Amino acid sequence: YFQGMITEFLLKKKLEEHLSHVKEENTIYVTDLVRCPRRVRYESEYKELAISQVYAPSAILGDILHLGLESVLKGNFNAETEVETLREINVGGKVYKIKGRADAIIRKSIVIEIKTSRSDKGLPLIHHKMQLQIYLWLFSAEKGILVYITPDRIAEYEINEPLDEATIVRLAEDTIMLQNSPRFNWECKYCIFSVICPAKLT
Amino acid sequence: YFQGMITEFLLKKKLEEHLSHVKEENTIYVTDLVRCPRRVRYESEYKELAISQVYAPSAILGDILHLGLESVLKGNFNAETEVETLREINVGGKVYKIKGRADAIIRNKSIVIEIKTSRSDKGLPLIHHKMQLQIYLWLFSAEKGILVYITPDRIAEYEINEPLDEATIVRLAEDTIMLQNSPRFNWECKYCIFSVICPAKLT
Amino acid sequence: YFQGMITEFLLKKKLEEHLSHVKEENTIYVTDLVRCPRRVRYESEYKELAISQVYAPSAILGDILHLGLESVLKGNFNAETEVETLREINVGGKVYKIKGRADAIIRNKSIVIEIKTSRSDKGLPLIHHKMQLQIYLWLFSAEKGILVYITPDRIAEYEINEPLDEATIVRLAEDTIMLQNSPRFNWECKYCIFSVICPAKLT
Amino acid sequence: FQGMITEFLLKKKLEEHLSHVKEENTIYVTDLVRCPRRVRYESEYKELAISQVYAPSAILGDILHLGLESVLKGNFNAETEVETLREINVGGKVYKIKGRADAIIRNKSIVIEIKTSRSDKGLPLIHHKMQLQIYLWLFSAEKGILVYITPDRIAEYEINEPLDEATIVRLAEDTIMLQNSPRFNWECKYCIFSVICPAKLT
Amino acid sequence: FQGMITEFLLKKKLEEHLSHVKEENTIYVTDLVRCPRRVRYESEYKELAISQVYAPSAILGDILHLGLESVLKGNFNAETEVETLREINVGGKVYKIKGRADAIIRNKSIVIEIKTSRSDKGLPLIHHKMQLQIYLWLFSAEKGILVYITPDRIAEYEINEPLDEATIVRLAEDTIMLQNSPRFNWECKYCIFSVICPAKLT
Amino acid sequence: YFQGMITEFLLKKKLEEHLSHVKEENTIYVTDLVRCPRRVRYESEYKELAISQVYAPSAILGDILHLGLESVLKGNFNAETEVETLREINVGGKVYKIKGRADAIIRKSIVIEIKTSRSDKGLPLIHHKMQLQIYLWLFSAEKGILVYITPDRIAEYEINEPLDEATIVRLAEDTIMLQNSPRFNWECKYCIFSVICPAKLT
Amino acid sequence: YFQGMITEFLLKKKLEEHLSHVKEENTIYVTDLVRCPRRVRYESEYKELAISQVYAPSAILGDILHLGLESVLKGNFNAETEVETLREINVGGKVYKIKGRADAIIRNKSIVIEIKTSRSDKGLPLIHHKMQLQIYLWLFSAEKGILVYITPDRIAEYEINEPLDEATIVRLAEDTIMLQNSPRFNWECKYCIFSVICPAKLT
Amino acid sequence: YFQGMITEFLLKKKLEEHLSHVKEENTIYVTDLVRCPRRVRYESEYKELAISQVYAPSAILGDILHLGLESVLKGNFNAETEVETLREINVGGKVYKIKGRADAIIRNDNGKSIVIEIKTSRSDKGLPLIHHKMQLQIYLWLFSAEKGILVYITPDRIAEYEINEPLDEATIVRLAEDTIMLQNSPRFNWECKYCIFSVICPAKLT
Amino acid sequence: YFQGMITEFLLKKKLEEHLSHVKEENTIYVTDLVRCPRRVRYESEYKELAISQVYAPSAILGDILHLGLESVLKGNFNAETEVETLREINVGGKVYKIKGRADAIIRKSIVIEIKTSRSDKGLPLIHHKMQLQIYLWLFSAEKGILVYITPDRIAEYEINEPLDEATIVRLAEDTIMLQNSPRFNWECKYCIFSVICPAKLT
Amino acid sequence: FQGMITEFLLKKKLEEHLSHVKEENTIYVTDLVRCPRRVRYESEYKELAISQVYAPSAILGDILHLGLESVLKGNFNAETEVETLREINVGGKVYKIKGRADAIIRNKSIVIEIKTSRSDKGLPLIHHKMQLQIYLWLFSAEKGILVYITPDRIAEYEINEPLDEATIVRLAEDTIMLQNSPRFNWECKYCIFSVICPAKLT
Ligand code: SF4
Ligand code: SF4
Ligand SMILES: [Mn+2]
Ligand SMILES: [Mn+2]
Ligand SMILES: [Mn+2]
Ligand SMILES: [Mn+2]
Ligand SMILES: [Mn+2]
Repeated sequence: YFQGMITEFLLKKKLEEHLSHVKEENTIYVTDLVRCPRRVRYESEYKELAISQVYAPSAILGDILHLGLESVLKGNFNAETEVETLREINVGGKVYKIKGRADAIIRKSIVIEIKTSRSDKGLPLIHHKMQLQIYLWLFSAEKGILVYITPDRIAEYEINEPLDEATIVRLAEDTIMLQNSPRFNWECKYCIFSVICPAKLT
Repeated sequence: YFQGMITEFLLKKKLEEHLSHVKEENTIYVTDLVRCPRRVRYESEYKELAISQVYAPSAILGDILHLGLESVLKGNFNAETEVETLREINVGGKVYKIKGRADAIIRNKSIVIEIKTSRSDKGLPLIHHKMQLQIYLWLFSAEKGILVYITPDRIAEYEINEPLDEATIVRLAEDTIMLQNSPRFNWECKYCIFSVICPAKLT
Repeated sequence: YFQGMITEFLLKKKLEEHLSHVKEENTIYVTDLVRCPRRVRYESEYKELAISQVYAPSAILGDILHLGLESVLKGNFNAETEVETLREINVGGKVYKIKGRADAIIRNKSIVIEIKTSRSDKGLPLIHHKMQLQIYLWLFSAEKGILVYITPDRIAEYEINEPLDEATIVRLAEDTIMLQNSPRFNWECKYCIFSVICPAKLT
Repeated sequence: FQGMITEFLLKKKLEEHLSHVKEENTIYVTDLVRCPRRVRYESEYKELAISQVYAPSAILGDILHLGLESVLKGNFNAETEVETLREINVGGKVYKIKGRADAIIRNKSIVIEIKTSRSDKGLPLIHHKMQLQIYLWLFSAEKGILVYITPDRIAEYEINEPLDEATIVRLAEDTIMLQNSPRFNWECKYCIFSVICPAKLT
Repeated sequence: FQGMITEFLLKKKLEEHLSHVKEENTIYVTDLVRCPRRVRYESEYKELAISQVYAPSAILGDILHLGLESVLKGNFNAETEVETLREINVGGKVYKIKGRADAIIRNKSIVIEIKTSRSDKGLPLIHHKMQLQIYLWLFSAEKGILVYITPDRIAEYEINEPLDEATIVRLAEDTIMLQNSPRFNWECKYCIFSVICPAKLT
Repeated sequence: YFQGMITEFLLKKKLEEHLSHVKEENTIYVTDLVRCPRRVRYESEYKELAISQVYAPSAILGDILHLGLESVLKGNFNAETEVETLREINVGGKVYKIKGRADAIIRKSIVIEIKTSRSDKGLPLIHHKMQLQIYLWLFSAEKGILVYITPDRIAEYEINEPLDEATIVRLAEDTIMLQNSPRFNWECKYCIFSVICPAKLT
Repeated sequence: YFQGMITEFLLKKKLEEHLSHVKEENTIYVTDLVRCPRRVRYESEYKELAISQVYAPSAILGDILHLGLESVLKGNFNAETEVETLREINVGGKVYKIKGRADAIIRNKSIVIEIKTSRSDKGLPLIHHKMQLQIYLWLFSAEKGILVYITPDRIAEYEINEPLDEATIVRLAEDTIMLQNSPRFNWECKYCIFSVICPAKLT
Repeated sequence: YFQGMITEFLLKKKLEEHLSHVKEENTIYVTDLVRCPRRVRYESEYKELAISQVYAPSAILGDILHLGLESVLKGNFNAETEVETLREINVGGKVYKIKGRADAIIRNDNGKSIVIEIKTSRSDKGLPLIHHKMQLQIYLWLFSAEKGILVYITPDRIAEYEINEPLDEATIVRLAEDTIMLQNSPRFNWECKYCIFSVICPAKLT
Repeated sequence: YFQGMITEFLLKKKLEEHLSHVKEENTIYVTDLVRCPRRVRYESEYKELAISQVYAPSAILGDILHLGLESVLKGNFNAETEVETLREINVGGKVYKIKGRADAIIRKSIVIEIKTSRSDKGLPLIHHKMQLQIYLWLFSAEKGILVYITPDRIAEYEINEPLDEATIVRLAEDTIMLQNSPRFNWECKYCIFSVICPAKLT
Repeated sequence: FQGMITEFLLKKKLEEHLSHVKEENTIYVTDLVRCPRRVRYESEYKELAISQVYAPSAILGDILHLGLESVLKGNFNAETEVETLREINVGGKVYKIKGRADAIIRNKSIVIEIKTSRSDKGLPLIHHKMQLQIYLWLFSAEKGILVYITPDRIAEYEINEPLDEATIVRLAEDTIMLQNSPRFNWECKYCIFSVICPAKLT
């Protein structure tokens, strides 16, 4: 192929996967709760532009790697991979659904979140920890492992404290009400919506 | 858990896999033909030091990506993966076995696929990776080859369809056996675990 | 307003003008002719990714300038703006159409006006801009063109009068068709949105 | 010699300068957020002030206002380049606070100011905000929009609170009374009067 | 407002600039050692050209000649500010090469040029020498004295060979046909026409 | 000889020396009490990786220096070299042996600890001092000497106060229960387990 | 012709002007209340060395520019130039005279003009300059003063209208006489010609 | 012990060793042949200053390493250590005794003598250094040995080189002539920087 | 001449003068009082290494200067040069004699200390000030002059307050008990015993 | 006020300098090795040249020849400050090449020249060497010693080849005609007459 046969295939499967998930009206993904609110909303308001995230090479790397590593978790830890669930909360009155997909779960029960930075500075990153903390709440699990596979180091962290629904709720209204953007100062640097976004840190 | 439940396991398996590859006396790996001769012989003389390679996180990351990208190939292109073959050559007046292991092979005619990962997409494709693949095309008598890099800055795929001819494999082999030009590439010494005892280290 | 009443509308109108470029087969636009062949092909093959060029602020800005300076050229030089034509050439065996849209043509005798913005006034006139206009001379059978730069550090105008010969246009069209000379200019890969998947990317 | 297109742009731009001739007691809204000494110098050294006509970023900004303004007319039902004025007492004397709004949309009303900047640092710039808050008073609008078209980014801000009449008076006091020059530390770097000005920041 | 002294110096400087009336067919000596495109801009965009009047290094230079010229008149018995023109033939058409010498001494005469620079680097600079050598042929003089007063050093050079009338032709030609612009590669950096000039070195 | 006749021998004797020291379950080395508790536990959980330490050239230099300076001591100060001893302590009500080996002991006894660094910066280093102070406790010796042989300086320090047994017990607790890792901020930088350790300083 | 016709003369006349003034006993000049006390004493003790100040091209440029600007001041403002005067002050129960020479004075009441020339327009107006003029306002009992700079980057005029109070002048005078706090300004030693023998040089 | 017990003893023993070796008017050490001639003569003419080189901590470090590594060599390889020997050379019809002391010798390893020279430095840059190899090659002539090993123990690297060609006698005579006639000083460019005689030497590179 | 006729003689002469300083028993020079006490002690325990100081070229230059300048002080100020004297003090129970040698003295009495340096920075240097304040006490002089001949500056300083015994005694204390080592933090950088000294500052 | 010793030294240097009147057809040897214009300037601008007297470099250099020269009279039985002249023939006229040797040793005769410098870089400097080569001719001596006393090193050089008469005359030729200024490119950087000289290098 002019792109290359393997390249063409991975890009084609990754686009179909990205197109796969239409988000319901009142559903908030776990991953959205720990990202910039404007970014989340842009993903919904500017889907055509949002599609370019499919062609991010570190994303493709990360997916192949979750696939690699998830195989071994199935076959030695008897784990469930890519496990979805919902759980409701009420926000300013309205009922919102919080939707998450865990990289792996083990059945007490263990949630496993796999990450791959290109750098091992500062591990574990607060936003990766929060995410996992929220999945603990989501799946009502007692134990969490956050495991980083980076070129400079492999490191694994036990995270066992779930986030309190009270803060989950307040992370939620911050997402719905676009209250504080960006969520972390580093987000704008890599954000594809910074070309049009008024809130962009400069 | 001291090291971690997950990483304890990956380390255990990777140590196991490393110890499982025993090399015969007159056998040269394809990967040996495109790297420093002294390094190849140190890996045979100082195996207890060579074990330290098992723990290089880039190798662990690299092994997990092969496992992922290999399962996608097996699933959607009807590829065999981790395929071994041997082939004999005469070097000097003596028979050696060249052994290789393809990351994946596809039966259309056959296509040898070599997966590569790195932190950098600089200089792609690297000459020593292309040689590796060109040698596998002779080893497997295969018609076509794909070298595909998965790196954080770029996914890049190259088509290598020309095999190295046997006389040049023989000459690569001669270097290997007789320690002729060490290192093979000037960048190697910097990452070599043997540089600390090696007189030919570039400085 | 989430994005903002005015910006919402500009991005909406620019998305639609983008999506309305139904590309007919055997048709090569002048602006494709002077860019990297693989990039043109990437644009036809990964349209979902290519749409992201819609949101380039330099393109929105450049368009607005074009509109700005275009209203003036209509009402004072009596020119036609956004003027589409096409012309057939014989490339190898096959017959291809070269299509173009001049920014402005004043008639008197014809003059083709190409307007450019840029962040920098360094190196004016740029050789790809020049080439593009020299191709528009041939395409509209004009004998005079003007390249005008509106930059923050300078306003500069250039009289470009020699059209490109058909043989050079043909030689360029080959490269587009058979993916040769990628990239055309070494600076291109730096700003190419396909650099993340292209194996020919300069590094 | 100079070039057909640009010889025209410069001619046409000189005439638009030479046409507006500021009466004795007129202050432009743009003068209230500039350096008072610079305002005064433009009045006192009009042969030198002419040199501003040929700033290439002014020509660019003017071409952009044109293109964009014609889009505001065509699709938003807006009036472009809307002149108005308002008189005020600054210590017994009557001053004309004159202003030209880039565009207005009357249905009950919205002032839009368009800006072109070489970069997107610091958006919205406070002098630009203030200028817009002056126009809301000037044109008695309840709403304004500040829109930036820069090579790095497009962004848009909703400014809804007009400046107090008193504050505008104080601004005019500082303007005629030459009180705090420059108004901002970046001004002198670009000012054509720095070669004769004693207040120049070094 | 500007201050009592500077007002006067500038009004007088301005008025001396608007006085210089350039006849159709006349090229200045100083124009022969400058960028052909630059002297043309000066007649085509006079309103912009007026900003040179406010170049502080020019004011300072003037003030210098003023101070120095009592010395020249009293003790050297020279005429200062000596205007003259001469006729050359270029392209069959015939031109007036006109010049103003800082100071002349008739005895066998010696023309003298005075320069200020912030810097004594490279003295004498080649376009100053070239200038003196055109005043030598203009005034048909046998001796020239170029003298620099810089803050780093005072320096004086004897230029006693004039340019050949033949040479002067190629340079008046350059100036009319706008051939080699800019004449010296350092000109564009300081040129007030660089903002609209397509030949600007960049 | 591929490696070299002399080097092959040194690396064979180092490796066999390193393989000879197997640790019993309730035994802590004196060197362990002044190092990172995690690193200590890595050296016993990842013995195959730990073996790479045998090939650190600075260790080989160090050992040969010890051997040389050990021989001088023996033949002119009637010292015993490489003296091992063992003393028992109570931790969490359990019995551990602290085991150590002094480079040399003289005659009233003096424990000598020899160090070689490639730099004389900051001597004596706190962790080297503690080691020695522990050997005083261990050998119930009354004097300690810490001598550094570096390429920039020879420096000798008299250290005669032992660490009390309670400090030793505290150090042993940290070691058993991985309390504070790394013990010293500079450790991670040179630790062969950094590549798999979650506590690595970054 | 060795040195040059013009410069030879300029140097000759500058030298004479230097030797033309000899300082009175119990007299302090204003120019000296604003300079380092040791330097002022050095100028009496080491007149042969002090004479090198004559050849300082900055001073030459400086004198010429005072001449030209003065010429304009006296034929258009009807200014008096180089106006000498004195006042008496008590210091140490002893009587001293402060003397000075205003560059120009102009009427309306009197305006003291001080002219300055500097290489750079940095930090205008420099505090010591301002100080000099304030002392002249007290000396001439003038109520209004103009400091005017002619630099290559900029022309800048300042109205200074407060005179220094008499106590302060006395203090400046005490320092001058008792050599108390030298240098007066930290930047002085860098240019002082006596830095080579001065114990107090800042270093 | 104000200086310290161990330090005091090493310094005392090293000054003794240095002072034990008085050099005769017609001998040339091997070590001299690969050094600056002016410096070698300075070591005879300014012996009081020369003595400061005793207190160079790299040299004390260096000698302890030789001691310790040498003791390995006497055990497992049956080497002699610090082996002194002498060989004569003609230079302008004057006869000269070239004298050297090899760090270790293996007299008979399968019908071969091996001279071993041990070296230490703080960096492994550029190994092996040409003046080290020359020194080993002169010993090879001195002992008439067939094999040479130059081994570097450095903090970055251990590295061993097999050097088997001895310098011709003519080359050694050329080295000797320069030593005697003070011909080309310094011998190597990096010398003066470390040379304790640079403070009085006119040939010092700047 | 291998070394050279003149330098040979100079070094010969310098070595002789260095060697001819027989150090009496309970004796501390003034020049030792102002330096690190360990350095003083090293100079007494390692005579052979201290001899290298004889070949410091700045000390040779130093001595040639003192000679030349001292010839002027006899000649035109009728002063005694290289004047020697001592004076007992009492240190905590014992009796030591402080001994000094002043560069020049003029008889009331003026002690002159002459100093060179390649740099005039920070003059006068406190340790030179201290040396001379001690001379005034040793010689019962009332006035002192410190004169620096340096390539950038000649500078002379009047020092008229001598140190009292209490402080001199306290300085001798340090010299005896090896306290306050080094006295000044720049000393180790130049000290030839830093190669063996444990208190070297690093 | 300036200091007792300092005053005397500067007072004496001044007198010394002021003594030396150069007669009409004379050229010092030290003038043959210098810029011709500087030698000329020292004649035509005497007042300025007196500033050379206050060079601290030179005062140090003087005090230094005094010390060393008193060793030279007293151990090598030499003549310090030996003055002589020799007539040469240039352009028909007869000139007196005077010179003063720092010292001479009379056995068969040796000229000694002492130099000071704050740097030992590049010894021996070519122009110090020429100076001694001309002195060998002047005194017709067979041997010469150039000796430097710098603070980094003492270094002695033996110079025996006396300079040619023909090229001595070619030097005087340029001294007279101002043929090549400066002689050496480093000269202008320390020249007191660079402030008024048109030859100065920049
Ligand atoms: S050097 Fe500094 S202190 Fe000494 S006189 Fe000149 S200015 Fe005053
Ligand atoms: S090193 Fe520092 S401390 Fe040790 S002696 Fe020399 S100076 Fe005193
Ligand atoms: Mn994950
Ligand atoms: Mn265009
Ligand atoms: Mn030890
Ligand atoms: Mn003035
Ligand atoms: Mn002294």
